[PDB]
Amino acid sequence: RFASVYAWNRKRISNCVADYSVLYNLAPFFTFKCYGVSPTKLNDLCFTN
Amino acid sequence: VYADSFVIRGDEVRQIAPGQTGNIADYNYKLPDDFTGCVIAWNSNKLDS
Repeated sequence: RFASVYAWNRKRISNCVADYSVLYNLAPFFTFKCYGVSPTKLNDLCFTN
Repeated sequence: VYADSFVIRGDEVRQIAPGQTGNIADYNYKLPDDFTGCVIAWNSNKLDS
């Protein structure tokens, strides 16, 4: 289940290492773009939160 | 000018463009960042499928 847009939820992710390879594998990705980063270089970056 | 012929899925048309990566974009065909020109894609559901 996903919450409605007017009641959009939010989950906190911290103190863990995330792999985007298990994400890109999804076939029906149609609209995907990034502003401050590039998807090809998201596997070698660190984030405070 | 050189011509390369192949048939791909509909979901993989976005990865053909240079600069993008993927399962087909990295293991089957890749284009240089300085690619000159354009590709042409048309449906072959009538013929290939």
